[PDB]
Amino acid sequence: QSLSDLLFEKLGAGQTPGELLNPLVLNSVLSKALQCSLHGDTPHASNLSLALKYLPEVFAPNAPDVLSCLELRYKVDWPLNIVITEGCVSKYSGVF
Amino acid sequence: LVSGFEATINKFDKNFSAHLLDLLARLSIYSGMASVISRLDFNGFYTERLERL
Amino acid sequence: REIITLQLGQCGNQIGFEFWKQLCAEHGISPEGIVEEFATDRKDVFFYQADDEHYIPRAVLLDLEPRVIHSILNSPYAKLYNPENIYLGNNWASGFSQGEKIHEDIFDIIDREADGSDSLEGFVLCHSIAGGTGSGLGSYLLERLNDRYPKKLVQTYSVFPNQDEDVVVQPYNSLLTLKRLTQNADCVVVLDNTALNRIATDRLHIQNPSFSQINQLVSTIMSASTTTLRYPGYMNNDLIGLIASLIPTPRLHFLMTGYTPLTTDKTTVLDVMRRLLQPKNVMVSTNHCYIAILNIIQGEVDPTQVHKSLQRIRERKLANFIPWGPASIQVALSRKSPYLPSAHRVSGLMMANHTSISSLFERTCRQYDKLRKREAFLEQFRKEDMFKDNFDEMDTSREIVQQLIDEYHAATRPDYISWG
Amino acid sequence: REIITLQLGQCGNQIGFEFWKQLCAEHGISPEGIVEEFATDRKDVFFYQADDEHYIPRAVLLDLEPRVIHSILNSPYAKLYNPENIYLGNNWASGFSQGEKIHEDIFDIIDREADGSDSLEGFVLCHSIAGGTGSGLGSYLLERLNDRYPKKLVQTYSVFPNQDEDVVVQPYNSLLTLKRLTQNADCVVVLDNTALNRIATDRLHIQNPSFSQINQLVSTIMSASTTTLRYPGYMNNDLIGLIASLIPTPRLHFLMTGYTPLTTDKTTVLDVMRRLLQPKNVMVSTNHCYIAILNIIQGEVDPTQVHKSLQRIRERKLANFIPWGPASIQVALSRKSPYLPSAHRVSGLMMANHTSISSLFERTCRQYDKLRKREAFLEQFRKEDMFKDNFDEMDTSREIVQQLIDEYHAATRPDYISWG
Ligand SMILES: Nc1nc2c(ncn2[C@@H]2O[C@H](COP(=O)(O)OP(=O)(O)O)[C@@H](O)[C@H]2O)c(=O)[nH]1
Ligand SMILES: Nc1nc2c(ncn2[C@@H]2O[C@H](COP(=O)(O)OP(=O)(O)O)[C@@H](O)[C@H]2O)c(=O)[nH]1
Repeated sequence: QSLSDLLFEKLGAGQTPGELLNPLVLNSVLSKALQCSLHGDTPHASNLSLALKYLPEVFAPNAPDVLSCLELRYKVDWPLNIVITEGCVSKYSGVF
Repeated sequence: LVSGFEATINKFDKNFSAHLLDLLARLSIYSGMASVISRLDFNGFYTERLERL
Repeated sequence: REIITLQLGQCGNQIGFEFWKQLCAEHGISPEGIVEEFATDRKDVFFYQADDEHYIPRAVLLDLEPRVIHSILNSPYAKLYNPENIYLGNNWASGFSQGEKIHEDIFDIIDREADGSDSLEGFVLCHSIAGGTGSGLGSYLLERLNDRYPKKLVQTYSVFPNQDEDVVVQPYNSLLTLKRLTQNADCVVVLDNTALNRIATDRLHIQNPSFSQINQLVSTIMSASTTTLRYPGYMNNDLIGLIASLIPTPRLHFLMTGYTPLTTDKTTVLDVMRRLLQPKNVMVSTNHCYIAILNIIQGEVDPTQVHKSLQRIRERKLANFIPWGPASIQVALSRKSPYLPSAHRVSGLMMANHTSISSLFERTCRQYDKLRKREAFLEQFRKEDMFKDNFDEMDTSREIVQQLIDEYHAATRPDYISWG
Repeated sequence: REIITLQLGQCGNQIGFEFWKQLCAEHGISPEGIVEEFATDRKDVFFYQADDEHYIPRAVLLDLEPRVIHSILNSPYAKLYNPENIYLGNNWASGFSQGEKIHEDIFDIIDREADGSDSLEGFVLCHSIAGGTGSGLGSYLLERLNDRYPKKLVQTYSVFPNQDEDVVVQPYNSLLTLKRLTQNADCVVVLDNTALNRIATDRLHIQNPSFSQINQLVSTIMSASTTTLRYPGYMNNDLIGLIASLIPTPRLHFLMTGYTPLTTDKTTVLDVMRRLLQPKNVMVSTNHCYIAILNIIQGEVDPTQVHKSLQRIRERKLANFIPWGPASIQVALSRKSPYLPSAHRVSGLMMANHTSISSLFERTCRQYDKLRKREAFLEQFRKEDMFKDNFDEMDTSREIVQQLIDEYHAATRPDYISWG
């Protein structure tokens, strides 16, 4: 609810020309979201990254972000790199 | 003290600020590591003066 | 350089007696000043070194119409403090006049210690505001010290007195003390009798013997405010180096206090910081905001946790500076001492420049303004009238403190760049 | 945001005392307020976090001329609830007037907690309707809260009183409370003394000590209604999301209660869901129909059973409803706690908007209408007459509650699209 919440205020409010895509704001909100979750702070929380793929020219009317390409990226260790394939985490992104 | 001191101070104040904003900007490009910029303006004083490009 | 503490007045002599006793047990010192057999600290600043390890602190004890000072002498620690330097009204004017006749012998006692030390960096006064004898004598001695040591700096552990408002002239005495304190004191650390009395009611049931128990509360703050100097560290290893951050403009030199475990009798750094910003841990009683905050922690603190703790505090925003400058919460860390209990393994204190303290100054100025119109207590005692026939130092004090009251609120405004 | 519970009145103070005690054992808490050593749940909303893990509930306890009130203070849990915020007739008017003189100090106690919390989302009142002191004081405090704190959402755990009909003015007091409740409550959860007394007679032989035993029944419902908030979940984590589905139109904000285990002291979901739709498990005493239904089940439920279960209750149609609102029953699931017993590990509760509760409102309106004509108990006590000489708030209340009685039956009709 929180990672989505901060972003939503900004996305709807303005900064619509990818001013919400400042790498700094993105990282700031992510760390803020992870810290404020309260489920916990763990070695597991590491490898969490906030990122983007397709670059928006500007956000549209209703600020839909109907396909906003904000990709959460998860690093994987060498042994489990074999267990978790890049295509596999490619699917995980879709539900997000 | 009212004028001559101020005249020396303003040029140094501008030069220090110029040497300070260029530094924080050239440190902001990099990607603990970012705890450097976050701590320097813990209040939000000079939160942003000139957005680069 | 070594620090010389000019503890004066019965109330001031009570908190210096205890502060030195607190550093007796905390440091490796016995009641006879002998190095303890059971015993890594920088004892050079606070304690003079005798050849037989007699750690006699450089305390200057001034007794005017002595009564409490007779009791300080009948103590097991009488030998511990032996620089052999103690020298023999409830009105500010009554105290100031008594000090003027004995000024040269009390001032030679200051000289002796200054000559004896390798060096002297600051004069720390256990001052009592509206302290009867303590105020007036303390203001006068405050004025002489700066002229003689223009390069040197003076701090004041002012126990600003708030007892819910006995002294009928208390506002007049306090009014005069601040005028001297605003122009003739490099730093001041403010404490409040009511604020501590409220904390005493909170942490304990003690109400009637408020002065005896609160002495311990003033002491814990006092020992703590110096622990970064008394124990070596990477940073804040000089008084002056520490003083600069806490006082950004000369006029606003009054500092608020707080202790994370008021009930000190594990905890992560993220926790001890948040607890402190809360107002129950504070010991002091239009938008308002801090000018710059600092904190020192002494216990089992993880080093990497502190830089994460600073980030968490920034997000919590429990307090926001919003000043004209880059003032930031400053994290500092120290070692808790061995020998004495390690309870509350992590335990902290904060010293901060806050515009709220202006309100406490205005309340005594309010009592005084009301009292001035009535002229109910002009004293008109011949000492009071003969010393002050014009009674215009009170008005000079009123404009100077009003300038201070004004300056503070100007600090709150967006333009302290312009004159305040 | 953290929830602040304004428990008020002797009856209301009794069910808040128990509700907090129920979450003491259920959560990892101790009578001192510190966490137990043996102790993954969200304690942030209901419990304030002290520095040394003293999780103190944010309870606001209001008392009036206290005598049996002191009994809460002489308890092992006196330390557990220490926000140190407790401040000192059987008529609704008598309670409302007493509240007005002390409104600012009780309101500052509300402020303190609001300032202390990171945030405040809602005010949950353990209200007693026709509660002597509890009603009147509770209506007045209900009116002040919305004006000051419009952003927050209020709930009322109203223990609507039905004892087979001692208070001779009981209908008059209740009549006035509802006009305020309808007007100044964002939500209300209704309970009935007779409905629970009938349950007590059913599950147990207890008849004469109905109030002491029924306290446990009200508690099990109260702890249960917030268990989704108290424990982590993928949905409805916020109080607001939960509230929206249960109340579809603002006027109809009264919620019926039920527990699948009338006696909780394996079972498939298809079974636990069916029990909520039997009237023996309901705890409340022209076509009639529910407006929307919701259920929360507890424990390691088998999930596949629910698809079968949800489609299963549908064929059973045990719950008959066709309101203006769509009204699909909503299925929620939560974790039974890891401290309390696993006997009857699966146990459910249901909260629903039902037009039958209109009948309970009309019965007190019937007693009042009969009583109003007789004017048998106008009190005419000078407090009652001087506070209300016109006696027209009772008539203002009568039209507002009649609008409510009318609105409900309009809900039953096919056209609530038109004004109700
Ligand atoms: N903090 C603290 N203040 C004290 C104590 N005893 C007296 N005072 C303060 O001292 C002030 C009066 O000074 P007083 O004792 O009359 O000095 P005297 O003229 O030497 O007796 C009052 O404002 C008190 O608040 C104490 O034990 N602790
Ligand atoms: N559920 C429940 N209701 C109670 C209990 N004790 C009293 N009541 C209710 O409280 C109402 C009367 O409030 P009262 O006790 O007179 O409040 P007082 O004026 O503070 O004494 C009645 O309608 C009772 O149904 C109890 O233990 N449990």
